[PDB]
Amino acid sequence: MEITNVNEYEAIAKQKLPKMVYDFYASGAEDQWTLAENRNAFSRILFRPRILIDVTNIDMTTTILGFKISMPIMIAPTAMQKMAHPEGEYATARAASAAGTIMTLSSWATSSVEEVASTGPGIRFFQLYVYKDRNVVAQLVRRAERAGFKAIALTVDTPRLGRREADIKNRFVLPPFLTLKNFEGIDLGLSSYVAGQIDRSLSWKDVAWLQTITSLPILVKGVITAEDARLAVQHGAAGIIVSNHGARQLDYVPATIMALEEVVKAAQGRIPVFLDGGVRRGTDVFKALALGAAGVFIGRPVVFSLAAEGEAGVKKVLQMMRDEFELTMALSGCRSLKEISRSHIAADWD
Amino acid sequence: MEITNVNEYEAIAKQKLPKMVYDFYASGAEDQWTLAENRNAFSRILFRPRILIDVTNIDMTTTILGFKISMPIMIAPTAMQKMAHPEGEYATARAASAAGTIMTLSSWATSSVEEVASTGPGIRFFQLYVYKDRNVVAQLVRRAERAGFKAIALTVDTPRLGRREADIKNRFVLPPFLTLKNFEGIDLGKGLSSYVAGQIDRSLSWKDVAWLQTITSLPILVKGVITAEDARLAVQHGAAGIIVSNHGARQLDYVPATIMALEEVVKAAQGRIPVFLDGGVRRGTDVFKALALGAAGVFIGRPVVFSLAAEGEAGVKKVLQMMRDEFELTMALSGCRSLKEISRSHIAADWD
Ligand SMILES: Cc1cc2nc3c(=O)[nH]c(=O)nc-3n(C[C@H](O)[C@H](O)[C@H](O)COP(=O)(O)O)c2cc1C
Repeated sequence: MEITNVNEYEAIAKQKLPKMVYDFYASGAEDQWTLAENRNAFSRILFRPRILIDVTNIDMTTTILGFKISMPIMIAPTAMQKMAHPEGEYATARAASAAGTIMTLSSWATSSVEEVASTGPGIRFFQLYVYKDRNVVAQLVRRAERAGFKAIALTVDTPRLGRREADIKNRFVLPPFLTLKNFEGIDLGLSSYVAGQIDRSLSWKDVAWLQTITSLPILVKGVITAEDARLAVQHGAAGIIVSNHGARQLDYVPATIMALEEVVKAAQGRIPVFLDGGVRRGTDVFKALALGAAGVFIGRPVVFSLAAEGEAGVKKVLQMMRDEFELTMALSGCRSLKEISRSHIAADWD
Repeated sequence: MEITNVNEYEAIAKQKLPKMVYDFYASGAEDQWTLAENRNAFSRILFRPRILIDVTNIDMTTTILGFKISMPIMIAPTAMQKMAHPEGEYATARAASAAGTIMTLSSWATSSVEEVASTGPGIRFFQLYVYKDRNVVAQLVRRAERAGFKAIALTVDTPRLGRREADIKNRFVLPPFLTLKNFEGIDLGKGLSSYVAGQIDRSLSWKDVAWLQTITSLPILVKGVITAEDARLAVQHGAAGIIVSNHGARQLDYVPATIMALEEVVKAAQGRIPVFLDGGVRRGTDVFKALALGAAGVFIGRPVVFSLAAEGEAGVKKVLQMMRDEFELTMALSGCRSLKEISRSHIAADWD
């Protein structure tokens, strides 16, 4: 018994919630292509432990944009799960302290910006989108603040949505007793309005154009090819993370991996590098974490455990990686990310 | 050698600011009749001491909306006060914070809600300013999220805004460099200074008042009342706290003085919710009165700006200790040990 295997939640799930509905969380838009390698490329790349490492003091817990987090296994902009909950989403809140790190969510993530965090003194990372005008966007500046909802990040990839006809192929709408609780009281109603943001304003013309607008940081997400990404660096925001909707948006997109050093090279340091690929067993997250990482990005993973174990639920998960990967860390020795290296990780591709 | 008069400032900080600045802060609607009827108004309420009592200790200490604002005087949301010392809004939050009260800022702010809050730990409110299309509002309202602006001073008296002469002769040049970083620049999607002078909804109603509620909690106040027809109306429509006002006598003139118009506004909504009048108030002598009429706590405007503009974070920091250190004479000499023992039982007022 007990919770050991990460995808132990995967069976249970089948018989824990509605399909139509869950079809919003984990679901790969397009050809099931990118969710495969996402659980298979680091499952591909190996590591050869460094030998006889004396240990006393270890850095699992680390200084990032200030703070020394135990496990920076930060999330990623989430979405639509109140029909996957009783007492709330202050779970992933009370978690970013228990299983402390970067809490990141979305506006579809139907929680009240102030309410979820009703458990603690930490910072926060908002889900953006270049919403179909600026009465829709721009105003994100007007929310996710320093002394509050800390850092920003403009989604430099999406201006339409990945069509995975799971829920799409049936009768879905949404829980009556809900809306997009974040966007709610708007220039609405809160039925269709919010979707009408889909427009291809794919330019930096409205990116650095915004830095003179916000005082808040901007980990502009979605940067899977330094080949316009050098430009996502030549022009841009901050901590620029490669991200393919979490193994989708266009299932056939390569896993967020390959762009790892291909962008950490066409950007390096500067305004940071990251990757959004699925990393369930507390090793997988480690892989990319060496070859091109700073925190430990997620979102939906906690979505089984966000869906079936409450506040705690998600907390343990990050531990499923903080315990897990620290095992790794101290196992093959290394006690900080600087001593962490490439030729120790037995990567197939170099 | 040190000089004390809580407005001896007005005139010094008058010579410190460019015409436009002083007049932007020192105006009133057209004839400005109610400007002096904002001060010579409290003079029509005669005191009424009680004597031979224990005054070793007193008590300014409050709790407005479940908030102990250190002392009963608060700050009212003045527009760009960064023009009047490039810091303003920013150093007012820190000033009040050290002063333990509220630092209330408007949407017409120089420093944004992102920007000011870096000042750190302390109680503060933010004035809502509903606009034509409510997508930008909706997001501003939820900006002061679990950052903490506690309430929202929704300003019900500013659809078409008051005709303060001055401005439109010495045509108010919104200082090229300097910006209203609270929106700073929005647009739908196809500007600053006149974006803000490019947005608002002249049809704000108790139906919009409805909507605002499903987009938040943050105790929605009623800013801009001087009658009891919109007072009982104010409890009729779910809320707490009122911000009875004239708008620094900036929206409409010849409309009663906050103090004078007060009795009917408090007396109307009884025990439902507490009222706070932000206007006229420049001494604890006269501050006392408001609290006597039934307005549990009061905000402050102009007096707070002719201080930053005058002398930095020390400016307002006397505007508050001079103010606070003036309610400990008033409460003392009238026989009171704290707010509990005040009330208009304890006085006399001209009209009556
Ligand atoms: C420069 C200036 C701009 C103002 N703009 C606003 C505003 O944006 N909205 C609002 O409700 N109050 C505004 N106020 C008025 C106050 O919030 C407050 O009612 C007033 O200044 C208190 O009057 P007193 O100055 O005699 O204390 C303005 C006042 C001044 C001095």
